[PDB]
Amino acid sequence: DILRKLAEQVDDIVFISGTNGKTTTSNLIGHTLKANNIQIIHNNEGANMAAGITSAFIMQSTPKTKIAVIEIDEGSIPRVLKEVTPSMMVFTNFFRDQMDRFGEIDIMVNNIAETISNKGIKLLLNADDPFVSRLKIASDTIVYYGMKAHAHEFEQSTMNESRYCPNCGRLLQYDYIHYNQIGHYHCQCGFKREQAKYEISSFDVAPFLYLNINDEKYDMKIAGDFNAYNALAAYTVLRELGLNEQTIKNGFETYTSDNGRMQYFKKERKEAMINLAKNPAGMNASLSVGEQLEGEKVYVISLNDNAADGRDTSWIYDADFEKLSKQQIEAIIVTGTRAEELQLRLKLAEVEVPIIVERDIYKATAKTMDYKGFTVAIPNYTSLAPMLEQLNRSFEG
Amino acid sequence: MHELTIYHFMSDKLNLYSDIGNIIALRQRAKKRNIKVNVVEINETEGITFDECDIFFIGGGSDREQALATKELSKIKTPLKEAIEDGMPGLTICGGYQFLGKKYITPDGTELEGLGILDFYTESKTNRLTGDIVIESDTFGTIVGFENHGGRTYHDFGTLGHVTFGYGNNDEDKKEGIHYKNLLGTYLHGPILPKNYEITDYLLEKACERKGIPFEPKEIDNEAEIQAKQVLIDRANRQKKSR
Ligand SMILES: [Cl-]
Ligand SMILES: [Zn+2]
Repeated sequence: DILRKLAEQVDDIVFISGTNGKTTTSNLIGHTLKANNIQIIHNNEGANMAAGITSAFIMQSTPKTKIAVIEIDEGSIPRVLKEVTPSMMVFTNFFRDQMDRFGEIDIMVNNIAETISNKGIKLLLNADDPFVSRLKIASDTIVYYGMKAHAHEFEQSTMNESRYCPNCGRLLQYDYIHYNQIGHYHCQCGFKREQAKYEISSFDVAPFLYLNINDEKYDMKIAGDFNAYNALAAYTVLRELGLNEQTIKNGFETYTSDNGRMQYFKKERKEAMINLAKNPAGMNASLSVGEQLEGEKVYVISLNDNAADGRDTSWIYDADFEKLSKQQIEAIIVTGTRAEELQLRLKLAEVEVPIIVERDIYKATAKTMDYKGFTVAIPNYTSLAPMLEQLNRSFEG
Repeated sequence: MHELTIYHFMSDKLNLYSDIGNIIALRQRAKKRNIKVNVVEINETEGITFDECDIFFIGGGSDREQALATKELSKIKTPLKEAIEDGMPGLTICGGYQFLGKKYITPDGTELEGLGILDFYTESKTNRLTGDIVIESDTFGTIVGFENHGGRTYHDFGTLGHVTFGYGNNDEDKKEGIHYKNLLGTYLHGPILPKNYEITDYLLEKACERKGIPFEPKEIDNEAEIQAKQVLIDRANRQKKSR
């Protein structure tokens, strides 16, 4: 009612929507703006609907906030736009659930288009998603971002179904497919994979994202093949906000997650990272992150046997601990209620490095700050909470 | 160089209880004694003899996989029995240990025929015997591990030892596993060989005496194994004082 008056005080409002990648993109945009000492209004993952976004503007509105960066559930777009009009809007992707009523995506995309029709909103659309580029009919200022062909080989064929053209209903011809419906499409009705304004030429994850966006290198501190599109969507928003290529490069190279999944830490020249592992598959993945890191490493491996973890620690002998002999390691710190199981596992793995047993998770995690190497923290589930708290305590710059 | 050959039976999908740690533990303890271990995975039980075999290992799997392994192992049920009666060392885990008797009774009463190498049966219930288990043995010293099985095995053979904490073969006997000549069976997880080095050295030492190769040196460093045993022993006594 009288609440929209807060939205008129801010000059630029950015909406982030889509089925996957809303939080990562929204955090990347907000973190880069906050790193540039720009006062912004920002919401969280647990408040991207009507009532959550409304509360966000009230608690954070100051005379200094000039940019509003908020993520929004695509189902809440018609209700929110009845009271808020943003300057630009970015869409990541749209994915049908395996068990989703036939055409659920098509109806939803049409419901969003009729709401955002006209209104002079700058639409930042993913050129590789055909159902996202369908929104080009709802505005006149369209900015396309995408990924060049053969830029990266994704783990694909998760869904190999046939998608229809959102403009005429015919089968979409694909010149190149990244994964699922994301790719380079061209229909002779005119609807095609449009030319991208900001395009990723190549990238890799070893062990973090290293992006090549318009002939510029970006050494980020987040992982995941699918986060490359989420970072580019953030790059598109920040470029349209006036930030040059160097300002975005500063904020992107320092952002990281905060849930213990490939989370990065740094204090002066001390580098550390934490990644959960609770099964043989996750353990082999966390150990393979160390081989891709430069210089010597120092490990902290935690193994609890609580109810949430299970009382059977047999799975640690199915993981490949023998691969640690191929890495330069100062010492390995084992912790948890079953720390001696890890020490015996490493002894049988013939890992001939100094092993230190400290059953307390807090004292063992803080013990890595005494070493100059890259700390690799590998806890199981119930060990994640105490280990992550200690790392946040040991890294305060 | 001295060599000992281990026959790993049904390596292909009978690997629930890790089972590679038992192979790793056997190879490491023998390596400390300058003994190279050659593991021969066997899935085709047709025409295979026991001449070049020094130790055999039979893991455990699901009730469906145990019946499939029992049918394949039945193709050499007699030459395997003569090897065991001759003193062939061997370690069997859970299903491989249960399916050495006559039958295995599921909670619904379905009887699955076993190999019949020894005269005993197993009766399963819904409530499982689960928890840490500590065993005091004369031959294998203190055996420590973790048990989780619904099948109750009833046999009047030599066991692995007396159970000070836990249950063992059933609720009442307070005895765990079987020890018939040089054949061993158990329900313990972890696996059992990593911590319990005295079981590993038993299987290696017996094979060396049969072949005629030295088992030297007999006493090696066991601190990491002992420190792992003490954690569950201290925890077992801490809970024992509440009961
Ligand atoms: Cl309301
Ligand atoms: Zn078309």
